Amino acid sequence: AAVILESIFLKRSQQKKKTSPLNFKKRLFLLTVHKLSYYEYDFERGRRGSKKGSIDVEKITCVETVVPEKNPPPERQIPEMEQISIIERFPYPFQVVYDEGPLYVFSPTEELRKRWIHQLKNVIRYNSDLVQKYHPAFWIDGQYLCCSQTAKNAMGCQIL
Ligand SMILES: *[C@H]1C(=O)Nc2ccc(Br)cc21
Ligand SMILES: [Mg+2]
Ligand SMILES: [Zn+2]
Repeated sequence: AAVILESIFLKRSQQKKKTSPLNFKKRLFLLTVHKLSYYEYDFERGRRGSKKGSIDVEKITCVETVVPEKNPPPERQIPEMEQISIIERFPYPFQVVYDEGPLYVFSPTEELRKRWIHQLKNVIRYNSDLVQKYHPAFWIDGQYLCCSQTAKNAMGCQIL
């Protein structure tokens, strides 16, 4: 359908097991009123490559910022040459909460994260399962850092 937003983000992959070590992938994200989709970006030709996956907008319960990592690697650190840094540095995380727990996405800028959150909140406005609570920190190594709850589906420890 009609593309609301199109961006290059760093995403934290869903793992085989919660113990398994984290993997981050650079992908192009597409937002429509029906889907949040992601692709392997074709840099050379300047196009979206292969679709890797999608989340139905109706399945989204929450969209918020996430408290940043205590000590991120350079790829997720605050930058400097604008065209370059907007595709190399991804310091601003946000979460897309759905059926299969939270999806963690890293924006190159604060402004782009704000645009994505603003638009994602609007496309989810008429959803049923919209939660009023959320986890401000990341689920990492079998637990959320903000409340120590050990279930990805656990109810939010903070009111939004
Ligand atoms: C990233 C991943 O590992 N799995 C998944 C599913 C849907 C989206 Br939009 C993104 C990701
Ligand atoms: Mg560089
Ligand atoms: Zn929490």
